Amino acid sequence: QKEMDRKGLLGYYFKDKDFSNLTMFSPTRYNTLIYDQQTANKLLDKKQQEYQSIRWIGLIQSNKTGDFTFELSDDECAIIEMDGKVISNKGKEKQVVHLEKGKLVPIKIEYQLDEPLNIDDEKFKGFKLLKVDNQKQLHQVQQDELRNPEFNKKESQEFLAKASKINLFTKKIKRDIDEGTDTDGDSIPDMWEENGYTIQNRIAVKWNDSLASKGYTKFVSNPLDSHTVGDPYTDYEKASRDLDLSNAKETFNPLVAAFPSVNVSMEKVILSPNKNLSNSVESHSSTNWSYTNTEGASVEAGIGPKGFSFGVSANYQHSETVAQEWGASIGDTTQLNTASAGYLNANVRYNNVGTGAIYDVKPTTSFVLEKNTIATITAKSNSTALSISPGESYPKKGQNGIAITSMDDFNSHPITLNKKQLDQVLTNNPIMLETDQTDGIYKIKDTHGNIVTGGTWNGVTQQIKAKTASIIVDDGKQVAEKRVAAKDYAYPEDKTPSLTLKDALKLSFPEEIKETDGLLYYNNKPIYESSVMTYLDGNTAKEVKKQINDKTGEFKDVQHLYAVKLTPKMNFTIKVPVAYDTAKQAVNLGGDNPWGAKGLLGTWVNAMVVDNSGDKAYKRVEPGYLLSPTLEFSEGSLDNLKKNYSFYVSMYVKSDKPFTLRINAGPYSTKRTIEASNDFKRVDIPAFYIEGFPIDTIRLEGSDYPSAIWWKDVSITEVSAVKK
Ligand SMILES: [Ca+2]
Ligand SMILES: [Ca+2]
Ligand SMILES: [Ca+2]
Repeated sequence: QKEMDRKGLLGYYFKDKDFSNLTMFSPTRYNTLIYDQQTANKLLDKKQQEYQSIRWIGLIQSNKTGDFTFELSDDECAIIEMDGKVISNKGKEKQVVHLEKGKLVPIKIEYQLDEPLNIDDEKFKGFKLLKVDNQKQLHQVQQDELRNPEFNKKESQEFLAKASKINLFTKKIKRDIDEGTDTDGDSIPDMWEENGYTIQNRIAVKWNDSLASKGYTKFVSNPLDSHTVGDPYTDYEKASRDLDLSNAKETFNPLVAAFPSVNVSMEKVILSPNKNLSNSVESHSSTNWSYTNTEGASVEAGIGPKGFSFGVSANYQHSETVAQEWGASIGDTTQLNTASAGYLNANVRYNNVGTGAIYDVKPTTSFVLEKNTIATITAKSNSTALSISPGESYPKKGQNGIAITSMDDFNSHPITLNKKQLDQVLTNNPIMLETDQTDGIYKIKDTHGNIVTGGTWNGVTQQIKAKTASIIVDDGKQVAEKRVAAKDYAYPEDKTPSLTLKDALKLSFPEEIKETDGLLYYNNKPIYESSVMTYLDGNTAKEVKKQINDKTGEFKDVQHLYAVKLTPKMNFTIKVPVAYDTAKQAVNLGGDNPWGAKGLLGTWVNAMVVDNSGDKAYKRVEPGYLLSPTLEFSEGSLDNLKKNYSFYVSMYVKSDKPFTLRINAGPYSTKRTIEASNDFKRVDIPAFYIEGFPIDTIRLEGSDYPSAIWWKDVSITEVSAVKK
């Protein structure tokens, strides 16, 4: 789309004579009182661009100090209000107004026609605003003399809201909401915000299904709030893209907040017994973005009739908190294992894992090991403040991180660890990095349309949190956090549009998430509910169970986690699978009498895939005696599993008798007794990959003959590094 200035006025073009049925609104194009026809003609057939009333609204400044009267080119049907005063009324009652050069004052111009006029009529193209000086010398008011309303100012919202409820001709306040009313003064009529609108090159129209095929986005927003998600930008500034285009493109939707999230990660982590770092041990270190949300979580299962499950953290934290895990040593640890102190060095990297651009920030970071602070980065290490775009890092990806020993807080020294602490790091107790971003700023537009600093992110963080739910997606390589519009269903005057968790994933990940055959994929990997492991806080767990358990009211059709209607301060962490097996991509071995099934992870011995009218699942083979289905992992199928890591192996299962689910990894094997179910239910079993003890098989060991076992949607998701 065009990057447009805030010059000219904002034009409202109505079908009816009484400013009640708005057809389109747009800023006015250079030295005219009309709009861009190339864009308008794509949004609305030329034949429907015929209007019986027009309002132009915004600000005027004179290019010279003086005493002026005003007129429209067709003056007998125009009324002009300036600074709340009627200064011309159908060509009569002209007031002389003193205007100081460069001083913007509110202006509202209204025009009524006795029959509809097409925008392409001579008269429409001819409309101008004229300024008459003390000599009765006539001047067209120039584009640089005009500005749009200052959308983010309360006084401008009051001016727009008032203009939507009355007009200068009849002077009778509207008794009820119509298709012109703009209660919150964000420029977009209440009924458009509820029922749908689109904007292209700052031309806004009501939604029509003919706009879907042309690829336009249907926006909805809260008609009672100029900032539906509480971020620095109005609903209109977001939908119109009239904001810092460094913000992520998902934020050009009123229902997705612009919100930075700055964290710090560590790379090239070493330990030495020597202060000078000679004879350092290197590491297979890992960053665990969502550690506190997963490690030690409790699993709640058997949720609703579809029997889904989720994890619950007692220590839920957002994406500014990161865990650093040593992973494993590289090199001779003989010396380090006898030492009374160790010395840690690393490179650090700042990551903006949110959707909002942040400028001039000097983040503070604590480094905490088993509740003890071992280091702090203060403003002192970033005398040159940072500016980081969403999804980017400083230093940028492909550049080395910053050595801790080079940063001013560290005085050219590594991090000292006492003997106990050195053992804690080597045994995969995490170093927690918690980062704060309280001086970082965002950019806005001032009354003349200039880019200025708008304020600190700290100043908008409360309102964003109060109006949104948080979604964190962690694929074990990077993390991303989104804040999306949420609704309090207990408060009917909260007119925020309803959004599900699935709808929110689609809106907030426009590049990474696609929907294929009704299921979401994240960078071509599964992110559908049966494939992922989702972690909640206690509040969110209670809210989800309430919606599932409601069979009759607002939530009667909520039966799955991804169908949950978002409520304020809900928190979700989604772990994307590192391996998965779907019966939809499996083939039977043995032709007419199958004995096994080959899928994405390997061969299920003593299983076959069954198609029931398009619905595929695995079933245990039934030759007349008990067998145990056994997944023989193929060479390479578990190459994505981190060493010295814990996981969940999850699947949906149904059996008429109990069975034992076994993960064989030698001395690190796990097992669970699974109760009989009438319906598929999700089961989640912990699994361990300890270096030297690969995961060899999954086995479903039955109890009882005769019986049946069916399963589908096997997934493996990361938890965290295994403590030694
Ligand atoms: Ca509005
Ligand atoms: Ca609004
Ligand atoms: Ca329900």
